[PDB]
Amino acid sequence: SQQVDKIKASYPLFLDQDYKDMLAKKRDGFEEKYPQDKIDEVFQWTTTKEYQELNFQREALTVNPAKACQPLGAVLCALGFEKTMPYVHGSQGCVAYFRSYFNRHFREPVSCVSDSMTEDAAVFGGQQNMKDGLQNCKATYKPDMIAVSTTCMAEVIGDDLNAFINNSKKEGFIPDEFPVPFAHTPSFVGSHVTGWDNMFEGIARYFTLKSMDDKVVGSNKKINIVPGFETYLGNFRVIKRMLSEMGVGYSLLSDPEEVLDTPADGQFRMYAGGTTQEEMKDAPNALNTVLLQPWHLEKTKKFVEGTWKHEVPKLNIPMGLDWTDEFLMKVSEISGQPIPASLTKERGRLVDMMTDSHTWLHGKRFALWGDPDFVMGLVKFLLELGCEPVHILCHNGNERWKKAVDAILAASPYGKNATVYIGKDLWHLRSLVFTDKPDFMIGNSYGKFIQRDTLHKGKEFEVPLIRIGFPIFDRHHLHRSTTLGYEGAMQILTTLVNSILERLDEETRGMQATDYNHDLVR
Amino acid sequence: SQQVDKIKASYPLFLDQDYKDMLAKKRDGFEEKYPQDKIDEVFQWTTTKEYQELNFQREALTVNPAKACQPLGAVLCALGFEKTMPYVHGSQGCVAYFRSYFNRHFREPVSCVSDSMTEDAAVFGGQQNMKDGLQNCKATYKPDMIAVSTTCMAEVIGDDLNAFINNSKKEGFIPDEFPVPFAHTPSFVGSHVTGWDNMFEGIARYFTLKSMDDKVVGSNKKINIVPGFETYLGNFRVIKRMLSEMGVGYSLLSDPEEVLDTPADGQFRMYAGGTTQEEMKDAPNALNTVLLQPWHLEKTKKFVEGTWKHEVPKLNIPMGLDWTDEFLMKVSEISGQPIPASLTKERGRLVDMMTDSHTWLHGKRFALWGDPDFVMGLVKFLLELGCEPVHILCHNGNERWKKAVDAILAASPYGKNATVYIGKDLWHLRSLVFTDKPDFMIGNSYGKFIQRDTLHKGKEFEVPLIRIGFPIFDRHHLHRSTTLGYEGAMQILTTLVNSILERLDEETRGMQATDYNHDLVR
Amino acid sequence: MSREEVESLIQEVLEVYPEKARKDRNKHLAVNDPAVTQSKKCIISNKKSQPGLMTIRGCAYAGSKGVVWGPIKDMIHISHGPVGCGQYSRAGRRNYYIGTTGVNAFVTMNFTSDFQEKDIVFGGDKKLAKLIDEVETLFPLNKGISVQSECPIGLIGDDIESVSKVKGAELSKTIVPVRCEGFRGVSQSLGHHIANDAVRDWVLGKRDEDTTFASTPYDVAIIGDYNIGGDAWSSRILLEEMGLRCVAQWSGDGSISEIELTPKVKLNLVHCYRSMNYISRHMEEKYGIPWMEYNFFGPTKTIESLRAIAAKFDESIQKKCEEVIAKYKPEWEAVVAKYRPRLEGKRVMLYIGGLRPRHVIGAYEDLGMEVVGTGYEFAHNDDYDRTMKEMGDSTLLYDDVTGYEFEEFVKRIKPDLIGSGIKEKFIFQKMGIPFREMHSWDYSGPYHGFDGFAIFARDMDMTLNNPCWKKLQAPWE
Amino acid sequence: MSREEVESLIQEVLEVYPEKARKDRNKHLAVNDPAVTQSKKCIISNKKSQPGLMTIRGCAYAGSKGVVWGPIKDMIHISHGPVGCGQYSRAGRRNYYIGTTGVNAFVTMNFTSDFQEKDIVFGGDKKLAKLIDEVETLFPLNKGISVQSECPIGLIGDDIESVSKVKGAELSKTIVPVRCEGFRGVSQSLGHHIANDAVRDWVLGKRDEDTTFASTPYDVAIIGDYNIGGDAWSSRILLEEMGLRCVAQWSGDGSISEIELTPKVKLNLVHCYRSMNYISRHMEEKYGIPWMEYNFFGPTKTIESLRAIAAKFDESIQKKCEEVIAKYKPEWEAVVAKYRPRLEGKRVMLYIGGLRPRHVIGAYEDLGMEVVGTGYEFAHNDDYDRTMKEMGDSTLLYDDVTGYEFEEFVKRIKPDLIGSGIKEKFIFQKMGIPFREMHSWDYSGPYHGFDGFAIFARDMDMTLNNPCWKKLQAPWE
Ligand code: ICS
Ligand code: CLF
Ligand code: CLF
Ligand SMILES: [Ca+2]
Ligand SMILES: [Ca+2]
Repeated sequence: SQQVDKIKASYPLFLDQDYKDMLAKKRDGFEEKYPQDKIDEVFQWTTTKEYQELNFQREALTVNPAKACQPLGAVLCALGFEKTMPYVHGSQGCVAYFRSYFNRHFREPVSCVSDSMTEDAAVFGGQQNMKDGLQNCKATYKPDMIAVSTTCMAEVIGDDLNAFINNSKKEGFIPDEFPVPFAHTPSFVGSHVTGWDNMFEGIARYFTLKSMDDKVVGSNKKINIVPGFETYLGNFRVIKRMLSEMGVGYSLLSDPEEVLDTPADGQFRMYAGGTTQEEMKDAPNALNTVLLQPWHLEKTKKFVEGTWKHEVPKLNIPMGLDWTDEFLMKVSEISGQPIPASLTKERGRLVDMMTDSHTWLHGKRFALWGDPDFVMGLVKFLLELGCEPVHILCHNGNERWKKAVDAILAASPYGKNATVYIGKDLWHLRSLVFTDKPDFMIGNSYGKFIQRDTLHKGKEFEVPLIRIGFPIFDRHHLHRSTTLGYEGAMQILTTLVNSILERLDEETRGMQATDYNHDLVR
Repeated sequence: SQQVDKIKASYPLFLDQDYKDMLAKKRDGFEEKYPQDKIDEVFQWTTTKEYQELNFQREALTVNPAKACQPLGAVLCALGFEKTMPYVHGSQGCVAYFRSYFNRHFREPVSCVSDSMTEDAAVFGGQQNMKDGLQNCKATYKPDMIAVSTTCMAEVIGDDLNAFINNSKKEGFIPDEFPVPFAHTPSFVGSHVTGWDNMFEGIARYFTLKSMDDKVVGSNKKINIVPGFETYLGNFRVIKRMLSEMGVGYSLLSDPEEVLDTPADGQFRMYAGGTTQEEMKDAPNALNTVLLQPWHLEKTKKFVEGTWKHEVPKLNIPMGLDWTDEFLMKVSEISGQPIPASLTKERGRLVDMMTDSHTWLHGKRFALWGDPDFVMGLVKFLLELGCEPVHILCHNGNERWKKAVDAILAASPYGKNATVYIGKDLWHLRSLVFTDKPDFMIGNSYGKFIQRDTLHKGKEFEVPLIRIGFPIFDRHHLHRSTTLGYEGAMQILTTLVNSILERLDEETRGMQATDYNHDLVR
Repeated sequence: MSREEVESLIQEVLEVYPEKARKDRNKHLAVNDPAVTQSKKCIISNKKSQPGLMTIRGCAYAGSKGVVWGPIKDMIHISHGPVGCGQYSRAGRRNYYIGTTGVNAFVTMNFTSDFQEKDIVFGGDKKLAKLIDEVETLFPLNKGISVQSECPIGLIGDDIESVSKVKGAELSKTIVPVRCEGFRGVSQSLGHHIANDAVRDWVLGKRDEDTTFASTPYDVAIIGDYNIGGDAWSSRILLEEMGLRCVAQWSGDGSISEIELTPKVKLNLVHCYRSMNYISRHMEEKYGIPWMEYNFFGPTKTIESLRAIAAKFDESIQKKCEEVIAKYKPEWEAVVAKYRPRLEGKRVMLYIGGLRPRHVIGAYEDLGMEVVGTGYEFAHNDDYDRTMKEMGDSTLLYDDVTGYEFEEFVKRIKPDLIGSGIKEKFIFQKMGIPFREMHSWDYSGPYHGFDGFAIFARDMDMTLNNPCWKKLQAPWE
Repeated sequence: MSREEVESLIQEVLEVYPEKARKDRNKHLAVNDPAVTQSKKCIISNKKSQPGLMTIRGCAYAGSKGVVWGPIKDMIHISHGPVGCGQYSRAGRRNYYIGTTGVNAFVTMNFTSDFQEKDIVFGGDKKLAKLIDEVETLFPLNKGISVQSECPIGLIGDDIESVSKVKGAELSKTIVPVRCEGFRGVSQSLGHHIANDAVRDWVLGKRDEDTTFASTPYDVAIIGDYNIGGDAWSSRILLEEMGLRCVAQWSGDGSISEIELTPKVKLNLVHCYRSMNYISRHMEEKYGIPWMEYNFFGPTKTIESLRAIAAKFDESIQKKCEEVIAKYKPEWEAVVAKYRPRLEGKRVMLYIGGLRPRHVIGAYEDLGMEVVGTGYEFAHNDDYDRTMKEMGDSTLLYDDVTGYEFEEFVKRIKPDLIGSGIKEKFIFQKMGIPFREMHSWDYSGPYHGFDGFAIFARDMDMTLNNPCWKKLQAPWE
């Protein structure tokens, strides 16, 4: 039933007695459900050190991964170019998923096409799909560039992207001069960030490989910035903002900031802003190239060093105090621009916030996950805050990266009780927050299910989730945030200390039981 | 007892069984406590409509006010001027309290002096305290200006501020030219915002009253901005940023943004930034003067209109969409500067966020409180979001203000079930959120005790607090936020919708009970 | 718009295409003639999508794993292949269930074999067998396993059927191999069909020789309701208030045992025709169980359906039928009274999957609204056959609409409301057009049944009449 | 820093003042001689503040309402006058309690008469009576009312004593008039004395002829512990483990009945000498109850204190005393073992109210730290008498220190740590000096007793040795 003046959605509708009784009868009559005592016993068991050992002995099964597949990253990379259509050569199912995934994180349109390879193309290859697809796409959506990647079907059958595009131009499906950079992006190698790396390297090569002879390093007096796979608008913005306040000439290569944040003013804009073809063509003339997320930009680096002859500085991601400092000093060295009074003051304001909030941050234990550069920057900043990053999980991390993170941990007393996990997933992490319980998790929306699990053992075992990373689907507009620079660190610090205080308020809200410690002032 | 490896602070130390037993013995042995069933009975009674009726009949008792006293506002105003020391003529206890209050909200030093009137000054008046106080202050802390207000002792005994300062200069305690603006600021009239108005009008008068004859309206091509009592750094900053983006010349009169946010870089800065004496002296030459919070700047307005001859525009506080639009359009009209593309875009982005989040916001019911301009602005924005501001409490509001808000409410269907309360306190509001339960409260930290109370009735009656306003003592760095302009509306929107989704996640976190609605995607 | 105006619109929009795409797409766009019973005369469907035109379609894995198998709550479904498909589809569909997730229920979890290159080059059958052992160790209360093939499985020649038979015998466990590789078929639809056949071949006959089930004359199954936001629960309640016994739900909140008990029922009640007509037909051919189509969207369709279902039984169910209708009459009448005047006359365009673009028209009309355009991602012509009678004269129909087409159609027709999917939502909101997700229900619902109708109405109203839509144009231009 | 150097520092700092202030402040600054008995040899205290010099002091209202009466949990305390005082002091002090707030306990609430101009012009006594009626109506479980006078009350000639008597008899309720107007005295201190006298005159003797309380030889009261962060509870536990019965706590977590029962105890245990020596002396004079000073900061002082208290009772308590000391020995030894190596040798400056600037010194020394400067806002010379023996030679002493003085002293002495109040904290953090609040314990605590010592050590370490302090200078300078 419904009361028309206060209508119930699923929650709390199905808590009505007639629905509860109905559901009990469904269960009892037809579900042949394990007895509740057995369900309890098995749950309890899944929280133990014994289960955790069995769990970490897995070799074949993956449960609740914390990574996605390459072409997702290729698409995000491509969106960052002016009037550019991401194009995934392969099966269309993939593109519905790519688009929906990003739709839900950014709450924005995400344009991407497929060339719809089907069973016919599975033995003959997708050459005809490429011809018709490029022609149809260019005619219908009017991009000025089509950036081509692949699904795992096209990869397995061995479609030669280069040959297919070359033949597409040769037979008149698209103009010879129309830009079609490409990259092979297999599902089964690396992760989404690898796809970003591959696509970017493909685009850079497309615009610079054949014209290196009139290039002179430093001749345009700018610094190139390659952001990598980035899903916080605030991070593109903050990097551009700091460089501008320093008076540094720059070119941000792959810049989806505008197209991921168009106004609702009565028209839909399929394309907006983005790195220009001009910028890519001119990029070798920069003083140098700075990689914001070097641990998934290795191929790009190989090309920039080898072909553009830029001496890519050895910088960590500009996250936290020390690494933002280092990024700024390196930028100053390269450009010859001094660090301005404004950034010095911003830095000091961050330090001030640290002094203000250190007593609540001290010794707090975190489980956390995400992509490698993001993860190591989060770790570094936590150590700077006097926090303990006890469970550090990076599903798509590698052994070299793990060595780097272990060295970071060793350089601080706050790293004593920390372990770095690569190749492990959120079912592994679930076990860790049961057996060696932290105070909080820092992670994406999939963490909510771990929080649920822990509360199920008991309120005292609950590990609340702090949402930082990608994807965040169950809160609105967090994609507008910043995690880079002093600004990013200020936001992260604030989020952390106030999550701590929220939880403490919850634990002390009990009238005449715990509210002796429900302080007005903290 | 303690375990050295996991030391317990008060929470949860006093939950140990030996402490529990001790407290039980103290209670039973010596406290002659009402029996728990009587305490339960009375609590239950205090949640009833009968109790509320008794509650709203109070004429003499005030319980948990939502206002402070005038000189608090004077000190904040004064802090907004370059190298200026706030000086409160009267008893020193007041100044210890003003400073601590703001210390705790901004987490920053707050400098202010007293001239420490005691029992002697109670009978002879405080003339000597003013002489010695002004001389000592000037010598010791080296301000370029001393801004003088009063505590209620000085008001009651009738100290003539003007005469006392004049005599201090006449007898050589401070130089004749040393600027000492003043304002009478009685505890027992109005509230802290009134103290702001009085202090500001006093400084304006000090610097312009006697120099009007060479003044020409519009001759400096600036617009004066008077912010009023403002405790969010982001609000000073966002007004300055929007005006700069428009290329509009301006003077922000009373600007404490720098002095309330100095960097931690190894030195303490007693003074930083602020409105210059020259800016105040030159202020009558502006095109016009805009009052950001007109409902507590009436004295200032009468002076600006009557003496500077500026035609102060009839603008609401620039909060929410319509009133930020109106503000920008009026600034455009006065300045002759068009609204730039960047601000039009920012507006459209606010509107995108409203379309993105409207289904979770729609029909949500709020109780809220604060100062009059803040409150009416919050109400307006909530109406724009399709929310119902059902209980609107403004302790220091008046009937003219209430009439204006009632008109705003009538102009929207979302205002049908809304009532405005003036002269009422947070104990009144407590009753309202029991008898006519809203979904959330929007208020300052004192609201936490109402949330506590509601949870005590039951989880299903709990009304979560959303912290916006002043003071905020129990979270860190929220004073860095913005509530004005499109930026402030984006921040408020995000806070509201995510408070909504946080509470829904809590209510659906129950394994096999409510977690059928524990959606990954919202 | 007149018929002629719609035809002109169609040709105009078709003008941008290369000639091959234009001639294909012309066959997939039509102007409704409500007199037409046979749709093949006016529109073509279930064909390959044109390359590069941004179809809104998904794949067969989406149809099998995402749609049909995924909701079965006490089985574990393995996304078999590389890591992408299972991650993007993890908890994207709100197919609601009661259970203890990770212990006896597994729906919102993502199990995957996470193929690396070595699995591609050497095959994944050994990894799959090892995976199944790890699944048994770490999830002992699971009641069966499915293997949802992703694109590479068939392309590299793995033999998951052999693995399923052998590990199934070893562990005495139902392990179901499903060949729903994304390259098969042209859309989600073939995934439905493959999935239906997998249920048929590996699950449905297990209790063929078991006679322990206590049957009654009033046993039914709900076939093709995936319980989006509780849709199936708000349907079930009505069927049982009417005196029927719902032995099974396929597959929202579904258990493997109710699947296995479904051949014991007296009648199959089919909501989603598209996705489960295959197994409904099989159950008629093999067990002699009749099936009938019904519609629980809005009071007109729900009342009609309850009466039609009740007529298949005796006087006692018909009596109960009228009692249910009388019980709910004041409730849905109250909803109509509150919301129809606020929605009267408003025009809606829909674009959804294979059932809802026709099935919800009645609910809209119950609120006095008009559906002026509709279309499906992957319906077949028997669907359009069922659609043209439900739509008004001169209305616009589109099969596998392209992004470009949909945007241009909306621009010309100017609906007051659009109902479609997550990939469409933010596009049309930016145009100043109210949007409701008619797959996920925009995280609201249920919409089925009387209780669902109230929520549907509330939702259409809250969004169409929201203050935000008056604010997209800056007052200074 | 040698004696002559500290004296020179003092003369240097004083050079900025006008002559009157210089001559006054010179008397309030001293170089410690631990041998000195009469601090009046070397320093003056409890005098007026110099106008305009930014004293850190509060007022008599702070000393009466904020400090003494405020914590009494089952009474309702009226901040009588305009709205400011009650609001700034609402829940600023962490005087912890057990109760049901708004129902039977009221500590963190702000009750006020909210004086408007008419109340100033006509007087507030009629308002006060009506207010008391409303308090009775809306808070029927209150066990008494106090009236905390703010500045205007005495200035306008109100008679709150008559109102307290008349309404008190009418309601048969204890209603206590307190003349703690902020213009009285020179600081919080006189507010203490005033509050003590009010307890004496209106509460303490109510049970003088009541002989129903069952007494024992081991009854004590804790006098002058306001239970900051639970300080009195972690003290009480030790006293009762030793075999004593703590009849009353003044006033942290204190009830009016405990107060009324205090004349039945055998011994008064005085922690805060400054704020409650008055009533202790009164109780000796009127009831013959002896009182003694003790110190529960750190294990050395807590142990010394336990032994000294136990020595006032028989051998059975002296034995239990040694048993408590042995019980907790490994715990505080473990604290020392963990934190002393990180704190050994570090130098601290203190500036607090009337007790802690001497009382926590032992606790610092137990962690191997040295107090190199200390001072009080409002202490009297008998506090300084007790101070000079606790401080090292040639350390710096400051009475009613000015903002300027404290800053210059810190710049020259360069302590590793500062312990003071909220108005000081952010000043010295910005200078790169670790700061701990030693009024509020920086929202941590308790610090009293053995359990308190663990938290104390943990806090001093987390702050003094925090990584943030290494980062205040930009690497580019
Ligand atoms: S009462 Fe006094 S200022 Fe003895 S007014 Fe003050 S809770 Fe201080 S040094 Mo705040 S004489 Fe208590 C004090 Fe000491 S409020 Fe607390 S810390 S031991
Ligand atoms: S059409 Fe469908 S969703 Fe596409 S792959 Fe094929 S079954 Fe799957 Fe999978 S891993 Fe990523 S998302 Fe693709 S490229 Fe391969
Ligand atoms: S010294 Fe002390 S705190 Fe000061 S007033 Fe006097 S009792 Fe009170 Fe009160 S209301 Fe405001 S804060 Fe003052 S000016 Fe009057
Ligand atoms: Ca959006
Ligand atoms: Ca600060």
